[PDB]
Amino acid sequence: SHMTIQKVHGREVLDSRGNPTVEVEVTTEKGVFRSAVPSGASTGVYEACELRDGDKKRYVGKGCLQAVKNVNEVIGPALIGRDELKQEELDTLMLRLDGTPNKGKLGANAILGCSMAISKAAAAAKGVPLYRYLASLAGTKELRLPVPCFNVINGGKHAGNALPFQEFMIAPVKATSFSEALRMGSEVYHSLRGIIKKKYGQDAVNVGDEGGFAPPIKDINEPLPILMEAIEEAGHRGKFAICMDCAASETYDEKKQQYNLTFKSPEPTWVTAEQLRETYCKWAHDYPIVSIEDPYDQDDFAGFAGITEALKGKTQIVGDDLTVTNTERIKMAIEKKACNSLLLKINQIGTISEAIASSKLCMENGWSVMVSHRSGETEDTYIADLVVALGSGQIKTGAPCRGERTAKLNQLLRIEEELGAHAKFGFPGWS
Amino acid sequence: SHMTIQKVHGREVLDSRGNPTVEVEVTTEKGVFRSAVPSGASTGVYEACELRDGDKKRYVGKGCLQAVKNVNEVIGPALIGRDELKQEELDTLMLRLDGTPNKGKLGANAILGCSMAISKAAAAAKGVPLYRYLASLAGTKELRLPVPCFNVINGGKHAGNALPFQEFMIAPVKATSFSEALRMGSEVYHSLRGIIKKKYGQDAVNVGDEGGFAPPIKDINEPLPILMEAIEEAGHRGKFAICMDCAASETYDEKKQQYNLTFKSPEPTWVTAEQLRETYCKWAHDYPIVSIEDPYDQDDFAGFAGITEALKGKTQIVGDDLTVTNTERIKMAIEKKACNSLLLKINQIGTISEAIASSKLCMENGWSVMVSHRSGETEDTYIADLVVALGSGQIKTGAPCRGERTAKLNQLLRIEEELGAHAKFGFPGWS
Ligand SMILES: [Zn+2]
Ligand SMILES: [Zn+2]
Ligand SMILES: [Zn+2]
Ligand SMILES: [Zn+2]
Repeated sequence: SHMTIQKVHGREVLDSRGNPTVEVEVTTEKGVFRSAVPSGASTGVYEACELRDGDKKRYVGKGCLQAVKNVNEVIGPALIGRDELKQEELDTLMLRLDGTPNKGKLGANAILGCSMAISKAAAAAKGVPLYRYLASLAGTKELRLPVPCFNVINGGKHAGNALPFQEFMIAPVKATSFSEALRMGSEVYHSLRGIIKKKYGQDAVNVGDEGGFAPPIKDINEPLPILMEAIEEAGHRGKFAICMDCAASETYDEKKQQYNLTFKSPEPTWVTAEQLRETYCKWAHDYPIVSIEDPYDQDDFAGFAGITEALKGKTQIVGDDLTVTNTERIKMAIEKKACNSLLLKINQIGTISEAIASSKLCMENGWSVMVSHRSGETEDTYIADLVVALGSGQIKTGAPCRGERTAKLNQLLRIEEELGAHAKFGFPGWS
Repeated sequence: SHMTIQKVHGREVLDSRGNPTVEVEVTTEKGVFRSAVPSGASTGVYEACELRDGDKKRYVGKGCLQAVKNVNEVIGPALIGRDELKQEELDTLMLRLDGTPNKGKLGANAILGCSMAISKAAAAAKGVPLYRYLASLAGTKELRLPVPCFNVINGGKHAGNALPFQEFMIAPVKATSFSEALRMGSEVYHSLRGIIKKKYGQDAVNVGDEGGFAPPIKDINEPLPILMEAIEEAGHRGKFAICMDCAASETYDEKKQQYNLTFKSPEPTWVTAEQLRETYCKWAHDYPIVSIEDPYDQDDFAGFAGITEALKGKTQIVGDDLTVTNTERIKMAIEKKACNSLLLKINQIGTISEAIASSKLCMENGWSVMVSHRSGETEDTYIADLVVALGSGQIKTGAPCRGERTAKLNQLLRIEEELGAHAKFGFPGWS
């Protein structure tokens, strides 16, 4: 009877780039449950509304005071006295309280932290860790520790360099435990620093938004041999796969219908999609490239489809800006066989219930699901419990560097330890 | 009666550079209390022992399995059934269990996380937040939110550049609240990115270990005008002071008795201490330089003393590698008037009780105390509660960038909010 939501409180906190974001605390008799909202830099146009203040006098327009106010004065008062166990009911209340398709009234950033923190309070009421609670909500038959995909050379909007494509990842697919995966990842990362420093010098080993090295590289092919060399030097030959996120929307010009591979440089380098596919097929034959995210513009369903079929069985194609963790956009991707993997970003959609529905839809149609961070992260570790709960076997959450990335990896170590040596690890299709 | 320590468990986790460190959980009836140990790169020779495995097959010798084992098999079993409220008694037990001056048997890294987590479990038993509990332990008369000293241009061992000196900091000394201080810090940080990128180009805006920019700067004077320009452009002229950490030990050659200002470069640049003092006095007259940490080698008590007196009243001189948070080394610094400020690093000494004794000794003799992170940090936020509890008014915990830095700043926002608008902010001598 006294087992309901007692208090809801939002505040403005800083993310890992130093920009304001929203954090929410749900207080019950079982404690104070705290969830912070991440923020993207390379954001799809179809993402749910991230609500900013636009006051040029605070954080040059990036304050989240309005979203915080919406938590404190609108959403909070509606949740007091409510049964936190009713995830779908409460998520649906919050959708209706908003009343708009994109969460543009209240903000996906106001709503999401409430959604998240409600589920923490509920897990606690059930007497189970978050990952167990969410796996019941998602109807997951089998927990697993995922293979981490470590963005170790950073480009695009996440890094100070000419490099046009955003993410060059290494994934220890042949590890047999999360423990071993994390150590192998870290070990290759440390070898990679020496390789980059020798090749490009001292000034090349500083880090991007996601903890990856940001070398002075322009050419999109150039990182790949450096990744293989790092893998080998660490003692891990044969044990790794490569994952790519091109984030190609960031380079696309809609009026020219072409991709600028030097958009962060003075002169432009225009490239057709048919010249992009030549490059991708060449990646996939040359390297253990098991995943390619956003190989095309977020509305190029045809390019997406073409490359999903030409690489079927070798290389999964991941919708991120394409799908934006949204069942409507997913349904279009399914219909056109545009891709075969979902990048799941809770803040692309804005409720836990919706993000879970997105995962179930995609896995029912045979896709994989890679739970993801945003490039602007916090100390929050929700996505660690979330990927385990969904049983998907794939997470990208950064290089093994920078606390807003390592916090997630460490939370995965804790979950691992709780589940014991019988706990499943990895993505079966890559193992 | 059932109010004792129930379980103690250590594990290996990753720090913000991706290196292993120790984390400890103390379980009581009131919950699971978790504390992780930080790690330095520019470590004084007088620091308590950080115990590593030296197995070149795991993390090229950097594993903390032995320290974790010492927690799990030696320290843990001794704490079960003990009253967590007895901080000094338990800290002293752990010192005796070690039995060596430097904590070289068990490891300062094994001991410290136990110390920390015991105090969290105790705060919980007392029914008060950590900062309140620690302020009672320290006998603090007045809580305060500190002015943060944001290391925004990174050099030395924390960055990929020629820059020999380690830390160039900005401190919003004229803010009237922690909220405003953090926002001003972030705002100047964002202006600074544009200034560096325009001057040095795109490749210059990637970040060092502590979230500061790592531009291609060699000259130790060159960051200072760039800091002033950033302060001004953000709208904050007159509101900031500069804090320096030279970490000069890292450049010192004992055999030559000189400082190499190009030790990360092919050719050496040898400089006398009398040429270093010329530079410091010039800094202090030219800029609002309110703090200079480790201006000399960790054993140059004479250089330290000379510059403490020549800059008395303008610029505090901070012992870090000099003092290593150790009452023995502090007593020598007091005797020679070597410095007038302590950089307090809990893991330089290895118990909470000792770190507190160090703070009280220094403040009783009239010094300031700047609570500090290490360059290898975690998601742990202990030092946020610690600086508030000690009432010292000064913290350095990184640029407002990278989650292992922003986690501390955000925890300071939470404490601020708990204490209300009557809560004291800042270092009175700088306000
Ligand atoms: Zn993106
Ligand atoms: Zn993406
Ligand atoms: Zn140091
Ligand atoms: Zn220092």
